[PDB]
Amino acid sequence: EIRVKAIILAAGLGTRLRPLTENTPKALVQVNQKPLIEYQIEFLKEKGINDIIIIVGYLKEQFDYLKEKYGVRLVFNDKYADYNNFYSLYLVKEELANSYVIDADNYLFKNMFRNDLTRSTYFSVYREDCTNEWFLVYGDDYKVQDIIVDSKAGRILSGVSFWDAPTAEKIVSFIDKAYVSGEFVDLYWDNMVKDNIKELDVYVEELEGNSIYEIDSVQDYRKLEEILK
Repeated sequence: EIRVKAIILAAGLGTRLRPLTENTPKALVQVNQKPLIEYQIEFLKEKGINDIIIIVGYLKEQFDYLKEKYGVRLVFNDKYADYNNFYSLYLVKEELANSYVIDADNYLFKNMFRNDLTRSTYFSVYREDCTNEWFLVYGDDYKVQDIIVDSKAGRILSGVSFWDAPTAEKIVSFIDKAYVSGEFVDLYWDNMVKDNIKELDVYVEELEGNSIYEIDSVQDYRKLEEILK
């Protein structure tokens, strides 16, 4: 599917961002007076990636205006509160090939996106004092050998990744299998690269520390606002 596209995961409750997400979906929380997802969508379109699919769920009606504003497609995930985000990707599994997968609760300081990527890539920032993050194990060729959870510092899965057709095909088969084997409700879509890493060819694109800014709490949000001034 040589049509580079993008999938934005914005269906979750974003409970950890309280009070920001009490009446606003996290993808629409405003930083510098602009919904977070708009910064991402604009970066994408600036690069010609105009086939954008947004997975919505919690307070989905607030996303409607984006269809006429940017030409994005919205996909409703009614299990946004029941299942983990493996299901968000399941709903658009056939769109994975040559697609970016983006977390909607990150502020991108730099435009990372390109329409000429030829291999599956994890755009990773280095972090310390980590909590519940997943890390990338790799050598000189930047090829991911494993993805682990046992660390407080390192190159983490940061919320921006790209998947080529051959890789996406393998992942869809893993997705199909998990969905029909009664072992998926609590899984993250990432479990499918992590739990089958030995069968996939994925590479790491080392990002400068301030390329992606994670908003994991209202405190993170307040600090970013101060930075954006």
